[PDB]
Amino acid sequence: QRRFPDDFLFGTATASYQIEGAWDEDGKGENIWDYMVHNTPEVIRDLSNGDIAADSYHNYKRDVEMMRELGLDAYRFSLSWARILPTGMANEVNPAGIAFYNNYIDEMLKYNITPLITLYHWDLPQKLQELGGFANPLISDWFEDYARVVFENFGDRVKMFITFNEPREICFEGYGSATKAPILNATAMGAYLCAKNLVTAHAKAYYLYDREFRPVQGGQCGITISVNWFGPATPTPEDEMAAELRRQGEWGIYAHPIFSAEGGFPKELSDKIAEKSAQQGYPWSRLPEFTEEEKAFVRGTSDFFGVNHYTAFLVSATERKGPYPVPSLLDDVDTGSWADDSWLKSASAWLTLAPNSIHTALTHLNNLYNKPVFYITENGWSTDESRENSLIDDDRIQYYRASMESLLNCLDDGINLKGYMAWSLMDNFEWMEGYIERFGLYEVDFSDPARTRTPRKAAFVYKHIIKHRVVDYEYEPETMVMTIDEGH
Amino acid sequence: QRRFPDDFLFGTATASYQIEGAWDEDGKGENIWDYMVHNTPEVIRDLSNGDIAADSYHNYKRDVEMMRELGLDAYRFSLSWARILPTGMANEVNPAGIAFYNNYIDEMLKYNITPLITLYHWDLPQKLQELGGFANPLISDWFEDYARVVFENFGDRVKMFITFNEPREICFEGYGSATKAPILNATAMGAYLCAKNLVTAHAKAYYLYDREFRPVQGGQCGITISVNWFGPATPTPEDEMAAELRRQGEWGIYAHPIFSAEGGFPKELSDKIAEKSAQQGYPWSRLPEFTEEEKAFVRGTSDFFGVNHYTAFLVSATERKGPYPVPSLLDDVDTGSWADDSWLKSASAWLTLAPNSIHTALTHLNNLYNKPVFYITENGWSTDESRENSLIDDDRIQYYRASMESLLNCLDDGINLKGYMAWSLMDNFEWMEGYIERFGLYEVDFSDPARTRTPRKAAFVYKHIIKHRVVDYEYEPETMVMTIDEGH
Ligand SMILES: *[C@@H]1O[C@H](CO)[C@@H](O[C@@H]2O[C@H](CO)[C@@H](O)[C@H](O)[C@H]2NC(C)=O)[C@H](O)[C@H]1NC(C)=O
Ligand SMILES: *[C@@H]1O[C@H](CO)[C@@H](O[C@@H]2O[C@H](CO)[C@@H](O)[C@H](O)[C@H]2NC(C)=O)[C@H](O)[C@H]1NC(C)=O
Repeated sequence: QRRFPDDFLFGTATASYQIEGAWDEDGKGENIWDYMVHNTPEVIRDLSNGDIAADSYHNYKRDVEMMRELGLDAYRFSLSWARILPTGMANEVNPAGIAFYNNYIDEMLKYNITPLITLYHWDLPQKLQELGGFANPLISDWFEDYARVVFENFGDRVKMFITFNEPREICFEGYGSATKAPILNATAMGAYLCAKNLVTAHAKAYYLYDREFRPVQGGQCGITISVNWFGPATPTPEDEMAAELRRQGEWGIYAHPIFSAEGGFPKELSDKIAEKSAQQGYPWSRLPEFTEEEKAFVRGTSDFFGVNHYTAFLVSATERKGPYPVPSLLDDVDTGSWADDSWLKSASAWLTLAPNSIHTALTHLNNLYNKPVFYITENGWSTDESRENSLIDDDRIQYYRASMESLLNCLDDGINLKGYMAWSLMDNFEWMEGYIERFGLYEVDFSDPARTRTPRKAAFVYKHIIKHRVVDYEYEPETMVMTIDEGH
Repeated sequence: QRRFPDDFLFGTATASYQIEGAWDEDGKGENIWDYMVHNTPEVIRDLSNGDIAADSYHNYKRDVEMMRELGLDAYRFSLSWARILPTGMANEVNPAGIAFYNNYIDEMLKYNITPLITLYHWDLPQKLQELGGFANPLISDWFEDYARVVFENFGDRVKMFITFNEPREICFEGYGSATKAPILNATAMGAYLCAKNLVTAHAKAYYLYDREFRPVQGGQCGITISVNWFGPATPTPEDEMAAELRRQGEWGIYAHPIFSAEGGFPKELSDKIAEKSAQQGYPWSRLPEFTEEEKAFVRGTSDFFGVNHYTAFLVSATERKGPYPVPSLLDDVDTGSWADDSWLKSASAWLTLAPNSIHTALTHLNNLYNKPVFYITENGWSTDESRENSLIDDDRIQYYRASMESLLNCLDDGINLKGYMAWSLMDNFEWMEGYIERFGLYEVDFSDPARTRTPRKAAFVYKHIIKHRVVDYEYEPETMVMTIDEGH
């Protein structure tokens, strides 16, 4: 039997806007999601919002009770910048926001669950957005100041910080298009400008931690990037090339500056954007090139490579290029992309069960970026909220076991992989998709004001994998009621 | 009797959004006023907008005919950034946009009227505002690119450029509160952030002009700043000190970096902000102090001091302090201000006929900033739309004649004043006041599709002053019909 080492960290992950609720309580400022869903509710598919969500603001002791039921080693959550600094700036630190996170953290440590904190998981204060947000290079400073408040208030107890979660979803989807707040839809340059400012913010936050808190606190600071596998649709030179560009456009622009030896943006995509910008009449490249000291400043600034990974894609230089805006990043990249029709489908169009996809992605990164320290910070499966017998999720179980096998392949290739976090502990507000797509190991009842969390079959399977450290394909729980085991 | 020398440039001024109309014609992009008024029309007192305005886009030939009738030496108008560059960036230069400004200009020159062009008079493309506008340091570079296009296209014929009209109205009113688009109301630091970015954009446009255009074109590049006189309410050290600080807050903040010997922001106001910011718990000052390199970059970057001046105010250290937001610019300044109640009142609350105010403001500047070249780029009087017999404007006559006397006092004092531009050639969209407050020498019928222009009595008085170069207090126009005197 292949076995997970005892020290391998199993957890789950959530994000503040998706679970907390209490959106205008105890002095919390308005964020870009609050702003969007209140002004244009129609952008959410089921017309719902995160005003209450899973109400973790009030129900955090139950959340920890659920982590214990699972036997988790660690839990990854995010901090709401506007709950902590309602104006966005560090002149006003909200003590109710700080008390809550201290309460949640302290509850975790009481039962020996390791906290992993993400500083930014998509909920910028609306007041900062008014000033340009991630399009404004001053975001580096605002973020540095926020990171100080976070490290000094929580760093005594929390030893693993993530600056940003999924830059692509921040930059491309939020600034370069209309699929995430703040739906700026600045297709020509938004994504690239955001990219540059975000990785510079990261770097500043990193040097702060390294300079002013690491010596006393002894933790680590990193970043998480979404790295799905993108491979060539046909084993052809032109599709090998298309896939390479697609990777650079999907995650290379964010990872390269931080994790490459030389720094800056990926070279191939950079030349193609430059060519495109000139043909289009811009007196410079829509992709701002790094100066040599900017490259130096940003590279080397991560203690680990956090990887959010779900799936795989086939990429074609010619086929099935859905009409993209011009100019735009996906037009710059110039490729079509899709799932193999045989791969198991979830309730989310982009999400399929691609066999061994974690191992494929990490092997590529491990060779490309000089064998860094890896954590899988998100991986999971969506099911439709309308499903009959929604607590019985054999498809989710299938997906988790396949991810586990792929994690075990990574370990027997000597990839320095230290942990896995399932997305998500419980159902939550799934951005533009609202409550239609459910990722929880625990189901939440969003009609019920107590927001009762009930374990799905897969919660028991994950519990079983964590405890036994192997995947037993014959395991099915006899009872669907959770207990906490001894020592947890 | 005193006399204006023959070389004195008499003209009038207008701004693009206030007169042009054609707000979405011929590829023109959305600007911040289009956006504000179409999304929240109620912010305009009379529920008006500039969709059509005086329709100068179509009526420009009649506009020039009106300059001829007045016998103007010169005409100051603004260029619409979004009409020229619909996306805000220099990739697409809108040909119908350029053609319109080339037609307007070539018509002025055909009848020997000198064009003075303002690059920015408050109509930022909405696409650039989405990225933060003047809150975003990258505005410097966007503006420089826009300026290149302006100097390239029009500098062969236009030898006088003004970068920005009235930085206070842009920054304080627009970003620091809710009285101008884009009504961001970022009271704590919006004004100060904008201030820094605007004087930096100015300086870049200036060095661009100086290096790449001036040697061939032989023109000048300047800025216009609103400098109303602010004097002490009582002859007291406390009210002297209050008046100085108020001057620094209203205009010094914008003028000092560009026009003083040392550069940077004014010292007294800066220490005051740093003190307030410290006791408000900010980790730095809300006024970003210039580095030594920044101070040298921005200082010395104007060929003349364009002055918008209308009136004067009395200032107290203790009395009549309106309710100011905390933090804010007026709260940092911490003064009360009001017009002397004995002065003649116009249809605008802020605007009174303060006797000899031009001379008082300019004398102060002349001594403060070492004898620069001055133009009065705006000066004028407001009357109510509803006024009975709106073509008879003896109060306007009084204002203008007092202004002429004040200019002659300046010339007699040896102040290097080169010209005067009356606001405005015609009635136009008066921002938040719509068409309620009328400033025109010519009245416009805004319910008429042809937007007929008809001269007020004041048009005949101004025409007389330009012809004979003296103020005749006994002169009263014979006719209400206007003609072009030969030689014009
Ligand atoms: C976001 O911006 C894009 C690009 O400006 C818009 O997409 C286009 O709009 C027209 C009209 O709908 C389409 O026919 C074109 O295919 C697109 N234009 C270009 C230049 O590629 C899109 O509509 C905007 N989205 C939202 C939600 O406002
Ligand atoms: C712009 O911001 C100002 C300053 O915050 C707002 O003025 C006040 O509004 C709040 C309401 O929460 C009051 O409690 C304060 O007392 C007000 N300040 C003053 C000086 O009276 C104002 O509401 C905002 N303007 C908008 C949104 O148009």
